[PDB]
Amino acid sequence: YQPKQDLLQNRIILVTGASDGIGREAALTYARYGATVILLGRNEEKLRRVAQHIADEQHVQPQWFTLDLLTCTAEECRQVADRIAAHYPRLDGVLHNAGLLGEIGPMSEQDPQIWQDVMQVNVNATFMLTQALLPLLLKSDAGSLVFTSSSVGRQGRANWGAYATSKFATEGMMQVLADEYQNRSLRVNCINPGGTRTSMRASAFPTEDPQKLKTPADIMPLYLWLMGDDSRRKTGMTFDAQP
Amino acid sequence: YQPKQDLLQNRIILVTGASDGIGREAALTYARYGATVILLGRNEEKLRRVAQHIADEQHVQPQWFTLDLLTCTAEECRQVADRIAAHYPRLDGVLHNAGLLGEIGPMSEQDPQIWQDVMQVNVNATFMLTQALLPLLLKSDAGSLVFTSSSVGRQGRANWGAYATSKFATEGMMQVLADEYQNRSLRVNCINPGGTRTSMRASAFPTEDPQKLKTPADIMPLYLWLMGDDSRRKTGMTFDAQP
Ligand SMILES: [Mg+2]
Ligand SMILES: [Mg+2]
Ligand SMILES: [Mg+2]
Ligand SMILES: [Mg+2]
Repeated sequence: YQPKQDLLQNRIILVTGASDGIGREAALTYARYGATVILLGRNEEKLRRVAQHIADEQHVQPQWFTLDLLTCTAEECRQVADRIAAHYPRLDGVLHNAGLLGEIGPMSEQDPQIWQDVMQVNVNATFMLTQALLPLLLKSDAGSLVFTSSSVGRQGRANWGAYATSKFATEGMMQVLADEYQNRSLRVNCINPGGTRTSMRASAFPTEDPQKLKTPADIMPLYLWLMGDDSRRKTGMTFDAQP
Repeated sequence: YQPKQDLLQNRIILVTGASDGIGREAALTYARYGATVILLGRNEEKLRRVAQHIADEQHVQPQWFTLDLLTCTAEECRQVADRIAAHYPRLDGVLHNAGLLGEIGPMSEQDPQIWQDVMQVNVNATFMLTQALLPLLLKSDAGSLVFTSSSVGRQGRANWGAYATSKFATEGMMQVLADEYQNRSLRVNCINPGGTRTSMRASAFPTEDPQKLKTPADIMPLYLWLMGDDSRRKTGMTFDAQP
């Protein structure tokens, strides 16, 4: 997939987990294809840095929001949606890249509190944030809501504990949303980045040589395709960046 | 499936949600096929009634435990496992029938608090209880751990919100567990009861005529098959009571 440089021109896209890794890559890449990108993350100064990088390249500084998905309330999610609604007439896209890995190890050992934290970030807060942004998404001529999945969201595997559970939940919640919007202007889908050179991947696989992995840059074609009009007939699906 | 009347003779099986509906049916039916049944539920007097019914038929009163999955802690789950361990040398089976439906309606409207409650009962507390009982399950010559799923745990559908999300999570968590135990003495699987004559079904489908549905009694063959040795080679699977 090699789209024109103005695929996303004027499309307003919110990118969560934007501080580093695949989230930062997608924010940069979406801005480079003409998007008006809105960044969301945990750390204010780390967001400022990504936004400044886009400003250095596009010459308009992206707006950012700090939101801690672990601790956020429904009302805090509504505050973000209210703040976006005050600056923009619509969202054309929402890419959820934020996620917590939690503990890798056997179910006999999984820490209950960490397990609850994984569910809270990956499922409940991602839901709460989504719900607050649905009205803005429906203002798009062709809105696109994307969740982050994993191969362990399709087939559970030993030691993947809360993470795998939360990615199965993410496929389910994506399928509910996609069915509810199916004949309307909003499409909803998941992306499995596959093994990619990130700190999360290295934490799970400390022996692996990350230099043998594709980078976040390498996997961008799929991320671009789901936000652009070439994917507009596709909803309810889960895609592998590296099949 | 028509097994001998002593299929489950002397097998010690914990049944959650045992106060009414499919949970109460399975507790009765397991006792009738020779099981030593342990009941778990919310209401003490409702449990006493089911246990008394089994005592009236088998002449030994089942032990019961009150546990509120909505509010229970890891330590409360460990207290149950400790109390079972003090009376019994093993668990031969654990059937999780407890579940919360939460709200049926569109994702734009799902109440966040109810959504969190559904996740807490159907996923996190069911996990916590499971983890606390794994050592007792491993003492069985052929232990069987069964989760309750739904057709909306395999394919998401409009208006199924937190419930569908939590049943996808339940398939994932069942697949992790099944992979971790695959070459050991514990098998792990899900059951989808299908549309059955219960208060949960009627709440979701108020127009439907429940008298046209199979009862919990009708769907028991599968519940019996998964606790008996005829299923001992099957793990990681999700079964429909009514295909
Ligand atoms: Mg390391
Ligand atoms: Mg267009
Ligand atoms: Mg009613
Ligand atoms: Mg036997």
